[PDB]
Parts: sequence; C-alpha cells; structure tokens
Amino acid sequence: KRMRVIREKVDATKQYDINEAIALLKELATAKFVESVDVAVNLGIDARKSDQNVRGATVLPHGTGRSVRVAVFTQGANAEAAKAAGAELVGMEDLADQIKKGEMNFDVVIASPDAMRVVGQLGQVLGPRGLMPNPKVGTVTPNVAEAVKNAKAGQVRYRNDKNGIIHTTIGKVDFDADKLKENLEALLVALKKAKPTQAKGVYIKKVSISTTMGAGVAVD
Amino acid sequence: MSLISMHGAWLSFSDAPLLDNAELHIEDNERVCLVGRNGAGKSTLMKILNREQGLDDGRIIYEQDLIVARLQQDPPRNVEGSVYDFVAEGIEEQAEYLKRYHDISRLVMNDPSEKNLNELAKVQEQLDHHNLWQLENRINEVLAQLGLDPNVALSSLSGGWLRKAALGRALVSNPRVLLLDQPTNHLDIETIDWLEGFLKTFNGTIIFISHDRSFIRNMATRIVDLDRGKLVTYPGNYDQYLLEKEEALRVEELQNAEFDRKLAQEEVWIRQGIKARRTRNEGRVRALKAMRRERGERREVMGTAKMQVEEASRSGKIVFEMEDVCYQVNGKQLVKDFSAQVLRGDKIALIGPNGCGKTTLLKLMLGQLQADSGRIHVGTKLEVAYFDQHRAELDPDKTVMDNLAEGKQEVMVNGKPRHVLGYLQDFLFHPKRAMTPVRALSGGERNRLLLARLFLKPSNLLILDQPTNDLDVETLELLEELIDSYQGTVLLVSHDRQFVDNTVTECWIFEGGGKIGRYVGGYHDARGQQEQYVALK
Amino acid sequence: GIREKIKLVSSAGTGHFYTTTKNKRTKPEKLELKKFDPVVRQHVIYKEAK
RNA sequence: UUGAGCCUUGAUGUGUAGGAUAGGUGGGAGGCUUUGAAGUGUGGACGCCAGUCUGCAUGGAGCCGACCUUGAAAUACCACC
Ligand SMILES: Nc1ncnc2c1ncn2[C@@H]1O[C@H](COP(=O)(O)OP(=O)(O)OP(=O)(O)O)[C@@H](O)[C@H]1O
Ligand SMILES: Nc1ncnc2c1ncn2[C@@H]1O[C@H](COP(=O)(O)OP(=O)(O)OP(=O)(O)O)[C@@H](O)[C@H]1O
Ligand code: NA
Ligand code: NA
Repeated sequence: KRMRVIREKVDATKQYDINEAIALLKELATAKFVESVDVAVNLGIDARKSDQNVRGATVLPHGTGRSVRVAVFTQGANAEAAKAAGAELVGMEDLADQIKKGEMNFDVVIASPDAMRVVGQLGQVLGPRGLMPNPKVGTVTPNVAEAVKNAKAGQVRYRNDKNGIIHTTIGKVDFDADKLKENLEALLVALKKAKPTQAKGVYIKKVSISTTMGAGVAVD
Repeated sequence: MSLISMHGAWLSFSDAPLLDNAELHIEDNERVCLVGRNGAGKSTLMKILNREQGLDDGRIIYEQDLIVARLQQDPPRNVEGSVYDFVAEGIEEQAEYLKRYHDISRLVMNDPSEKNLNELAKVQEQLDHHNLWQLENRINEVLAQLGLDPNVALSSLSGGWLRKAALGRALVSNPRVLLLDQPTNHLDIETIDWLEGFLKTFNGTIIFISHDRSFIRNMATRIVDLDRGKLVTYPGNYDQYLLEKEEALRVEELQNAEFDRKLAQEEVWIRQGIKARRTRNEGRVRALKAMRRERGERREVMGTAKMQVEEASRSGKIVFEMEDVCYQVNGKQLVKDFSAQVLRGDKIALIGPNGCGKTTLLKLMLGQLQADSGRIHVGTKLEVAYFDQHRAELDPDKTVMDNLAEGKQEVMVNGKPRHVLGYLQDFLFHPKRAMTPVRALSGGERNRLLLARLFLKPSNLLILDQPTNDLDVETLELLEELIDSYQGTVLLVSHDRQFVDNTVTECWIFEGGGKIGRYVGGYHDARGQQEQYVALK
Repeated sequence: GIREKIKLVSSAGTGHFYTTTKNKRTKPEKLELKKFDPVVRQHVIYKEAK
C-alpha cells in the first residue's frame, strides 16, 4: 500500500548531496509513529579481519529523544554516589546481579575504572551485546561523572556489523533538518578520527539516512 | 577466493620423497576428501596444514585469523583425565586471550595508566571476531549436541565414545578449517548417519580422509589423490574418480613397460661385439647410463600385500559355553542372562550400537574380567589370536622387526620354520626400514603389522575388534578372502556392512537391557529376521 | 646416503644454530641438546629445525 | 539463447527450547490491513518433508509485537547486503 506508493516516491538508486535530501527524505513521514531513525553509512574495510574492526565513542548535544538509564558496576561502593548522579541503579560489585536479578545488565556499561571487583558475571552473560567497558572505546574510567555526564551528554556506542556498517540513532526526525547536518558532521570527522589503521580504496563507502519503517536517500 | 595455499612443497624423510613439487587450493565452504593407499602420506599432509612439522622446501600461505584444528587418526594417550578435561584442552591457544582480560584488570584495579588503559585494546583485539566469553557454556553445550556427559572419567569410555571425544575437542575452538583424519572408525550407523548432517551444515571448510566408500559419496565436493609424492584432483561423483584413476594406473603401467623395453634392448647392445674399427657412440652409452640411473624411480604398483594364515590342530568341538551369565556395569546392564554356545568352525559377528559391551563380551570369554554370575567354560585345545580395538599389544617405541614375532628371528611360514624377516616382504615392508620404531608407522601400516604377527603363529581361534579400521579396500579384499577360508573359529566385530556379508554366517545383534539376539546369516540376512521377529508371545 | 642434514636453532632468541645429520627414518624424535650460544654466552637448549 | 560482473526487482537462512526452517546489526514500539481477511482451494516450485513462499476466481476487513520458557527474538522499509 503505502510501500507501493512510496516505492515510486524515492529513487534510492540515484545519488544526492548533503542538503538536497532533507526535504526528499521527510516526505515519507505521513505515518504516525515515533520514527526511530536508523541512519546507515556503508564503510570500506576488510570487515572479516580482526585488526580493522573498530568501535567508537562519541558525544552529541542533540541527543536521541530517549535517554538510557544504565547502572554502574564497581566493587563495593562504586554505585553509592554515581547512582544518584546519572544511573538508574547503583549496581554493587558484591551484588553484581543483585540490583538486576531479572535484567543482569543495565542499558549502559558500568563505570568502575579503579574497581576490579568483578570481571562481570563470570559467564559472559554480562557481555551479551558487548557491555564490558574497555579503553578501546573508553568505557572504563573511575570517574562516575564521565558516565554521569553521559546522560547529560548523550553517550552513543558504535557497531561493527559483520559486513562493516555502523548504525546509530540520530535524534529522530522530530527535530530540525539542520541538526541532521550538524549530526552528520559530528559523526563524520569523529569517525574519520575513529578510522582504524588498515584501509583500501575509499574509506566511507556510502552514506544514507533511514528509519526502521522509513525510506532512505543516499546522502553523499 | 582462496583459503589455504601451498606452492612448490617438498617433504622427504630419510627415505624416498613423501611430497614432490605439489600444490593445494582450499576454497570457501567445500568438503574435500583425500584418497590414497596405505602409508602414502595423507596424515602427514594434515600435520603440515595444521602447522605442526616439516615442509623443508616450500611455502605455506594461509591467512591470519584462520583458526585450524584437526582430528588425529589414532586414539590419544592422555586418557587418564576426564571427558570435560580432555575436551577442554582443545582451546589451548584460546586460553591466552581468555585469561589476560581477567588478569590485567589488576593493573586497572589501580589508577588508570597508559599501560593499564591501553591494555583493554590488546586483550579484546581478538575478542571482536571470536566469542571467547563462553568457553564453559560451549564445551558443555557441544555435549548436549553430542551426548557425552562431561564428568565421566575418560579412561573408561568405549572405542566409539573415545573417538567422539576427540571429534569434540577438535571442534570446541570453532575452527574455520576442519581437518578430519579418519572420522568414522568406531562409530555405529546411527552416529555416522547423524554426523553426515552435522558436517554438511557446518559453516567452515572441511578436509577429511575416509576409507568409507559410502561416506565419501554423500559428502565430497572435490577429491584429491596424493598418490606417489604428487597429488592431483578429479571432478564428478566418487565413482568417477575410480574410473579416472584406473586409466591413470593403466596408462602409467603401459608407459612403464615401454621404458623397460628400450632399456632391455640397450643392454644387449652395450655388451655386443664392436666389429672392425668402430667406436660404439658415447651418445648412446651415456644415454644408457642415464637410463640405468633413472631406474631409481617409484614403483607404480604398491604391491598388493600378500598374506596367509597359520592353521593349527582342530580345537575341541565346544569353544565357548556360557549360560546364566549376567554381567552389568554400575549403571546399565551390558549382558543380562546370556545363554549361548560357540562350536567349531562357527563364524560369529558381534554387532550392535556404541558402547553396548562388544569389547567387554570378548573380555569375559578370555577371562580378562570376571562375570558377575553364571560361569563361562572355555574350549580345550584353543590357540587364540587376539586383535584388540586399541592395538595395545605393540609398544610404539620397539622396532618394527622386534614387535613382529616378539623380538625374535625365524618366523614360521606355511609348513616349517624356514623363514626369517622375509615375512615383511610379503607385507610390502622394505627390508631397509626394519628398525623403525612402531610409533613412526602410519595407522594402516600399524594395523597390518599387528595383523601380520597374529597370522604368524598357529591358531584355532580369531577375535577381531574392528580389524579393518584403517585398511584400504585392496588390502581389505584379501582379508575378506583369508578369514572366509579360515578353518577354525572366528568371532569378529565390525561396524560396516559389506565386510560381514562375505565372512560371517551368524550374528549376535545387541539390544538394550543386556539382551543379545542371535540371528542366522550374514549381516543383511540377520537384520532381515530382526524385522520379522515376533518374540514368542 | 640415508642421513639428512639438519640445524639446531637456539631457543635463546639470538639467531644461532649448529648443524648436523640425523637418521630420520629410525629417529622420529627431535633432538634437544644443551650447547653453547656465543651471542648470549650461556648454555641454552637447542631444538631441531630445518 | 547461451558463459562473468553490475542495478534494483522477486524468494532464499532447520543446531534445540518454542508459537516455528528462526541470516548480522538494526532501533523500535505498535504497525499492517481493508487497492478489502481469517479462508477456499489452486499451480509450477520447495523437504534435511514438521512447512514458508505466490499467481487463479468464490468469499475478502481480521490477524499480529505483547510474557519470553532461549546462545541471539519476532516474515514489521531498507543499508555493499
Ligand atoms: N616422523 C616420521 N619419521 C619418519 N618417517 C615417518 C614419520 N611419520 C611418518 N613416516 C613415514 O612416512 C609415511 C607417512 O606416514 P603417514 O602417517 O603420513 O601415512 P598415511 O598416508 O596417513 O597412512 P594411512 O593410510 O595408513 O593412515 C609413512 O610411510 C611413514 O612410515
Ligand atoms: N574400564 C572401564 N571402566 C568403566 N566403564 C567401562 C570401562 N570399559 C568400558 N566401560 C563401559 O562399558 C560399556 C561397554 O564398553 P565396551 O568397551 O565393551 O564397548 P563396545 O560395546 O565394544 O562399544 P564400541 O563399539 O563403542 O567400542 C560402556 O558403557 C563403557 O563406557
Ligand atoms: Na569397544
Ligand atoms: Na595415517
């Protein structure tokens, strides 16, 4: 239906510019929804090698329209002061799964950079989606305000799909059209700043802005 | 567009070259089968790819990140552990990325420094592609996929189960390259039937050596020879290879005779009279010198090893009699109230599922372990020849000559003891390689050597626990004829079908709950009566 | 001429090797002899190689 | 009418639990659907046979995410795929 109408409304085979798409992409927004944006950039890397795999940390002011209440794990009292300063719960190290018996892990990683009170669940269940904080993406730091500032600064993680495509929330279409261009510039240089060592040909293969139930346009 | 490459390879122990200038090509998601006669070097190629030894003059180029693990052909000797222990030791290389991540949290248990912050990149450098987080919820996972329990002492399992453990320990690492040296040896039809779907679904790439002419057909994308130092591939189904290989053997036999024809008539000419004042061109004497030198070449026919048994005086008319015998292991019953007789010249095949007591049943007959009840009476003029499942009667370090005929010269052949060490030439052992320790021999070579010294002594009785595990069909064909014509008693154990339709005339089909059903005929006849059983209501 | 030449590369890291012969068809085991390493000037364990 | 690459347009993806043949990462909550279903059978096709895919007209507006009982959850755009 609407998919049959909209399939003529876009011409995704073609190529466009950083600005000739903002109005071209919002035409599909007739549907009543939250419109959870699913921007898509195709990356050029030998994805099925290990060394070229990259994971990123970022900060954005616009946010995503839905913050994450992620608990912090630290052996002892790593959650007794940061729990009230940017966490839904202060996950005690001695009770690592205690505050989250049903949900053993929170939405976000646990910031106990000085505390090694647990590797975490001892069974990898705390790594179901990669929640162990590491210095490669800077998720490990004893300063709770670093993770506490995550809520006030909107920390977003990157993903290396088995083909090599990064997906992130943008600050869903609800917001303006210039902030999308600001958002792209943030993720552009900061991901260019995040580029690993090995590369071939171009680096950023393709760029597109889309949604789970929203059509896209090849930004370029 | 390529996975493992080998160019200009060379491998030659202090002997003729195992590997000449040879090449290999491994693609994505292919099941390649290696088919070569016994002692030809299929296992040593597997050790080359697995980064284990050799390749003096050549280059191996396989990509990094390519995890390779293999399954050996002979059962291990670290048997005194436990199943979970033996299976676990297959992640030895993965045990380092696993252990550092928990270890170097101690450096970050203090203040975050460059040496402690930069570490999380290093230990998790490998982690992105691998799983590495659940190397206890995967090892225990595979058993629920396989069937073994994790905490049973592994020095106890049967030959079929011990082989299963070695197929798991080579698969915990989840390798991209699976090298299966003789996968189906002590398995039953059910295990083989299930394994034919496990490997087909398997995502990576499989290289395997199998002597099963029925397992190969179901799973072989490409087939590889490795005949006499050179390996060549072949297209089509399995039966194509047999046809194309025979042409390669016939033509090579055809050209081999022609070369001898020239050299034959070039030696009548070397010793001919000169005549009057002629010279005898040295452009032909030097060529003959090059022909005689070229005769140090490969013998195209390996030699169809010849064998013969040593019949002895007739045994008593009753070989084994056991009634009311009921032996049961702790948990389940293996034999429950048996009552059977074995007469002279009766050929019996023990068949059944894995670990159902076939090997232990023979142990009761020879009195290795004592029956719980019922009593067993043994024959009166028996000369037992025993072929264990695991060979176990040859020390791997003792020399080939001494293990054959128990460290003595003067074998007895046919009529009278007028033979010594020529008994190897009947089995295609070169007399030069007679001091080789037995551990150096290939699996099939070791199978024949144990077979050789059983047919070396007088015997009225044969017990064979899978005598044809590693033998090729050419050598297996002779064993079918030898055992058939054998006058004395024969109790043999085998998991294949074609072999028991030509040697045996009865079966003892195993059932659960310690019950043994004795049927009449070869394998297929006995299974035929087992469909039509009505069990005496 | 059965015997084949081999070399014993040092385990002390310093690129160094003695060379010798070995009857490979009667000695499947690999030699491991303790011998001088003049680069490090200590007695280390020399293991077989190409 | 034939053999390789593209560009989409169409379908393919069973270790098991289990709703059932269940591809990664999605990010979500609710969409679809009425240009008219659950259905009726149809026809090539599929089987690793328990099904999942669409023509063909009669009828044609009711089914799904939801709790999870899992390694990873919902045939619910499109991203080189
Ligand atoms: N370490 C060694 N030292 C010397 N000779 C060896 C060594 N390993 C194997 N050989 C010999 O070289 C050949 C290689 O044996 P290998 O085990 O590779 O045979 P195979 O083709 O796998 O045999 P099978 O078909 O019986 O399984 C054999 O003739 C063997 O006797
Ligand atoms: N030494 C032992 N200690 C404990 N249990 C044993 C021992 N040897 C065998 N068993 C058990 O006895 C049963 C029969 O073992 P056996 O070696 O007789 O098997 P099998 O019937 O010959 O089977 P397969 O064809 O698999 O070798 C199995 O349950 C096995 O685990
Ligand atoms: Na056995
Ligand atoms: Na072998």
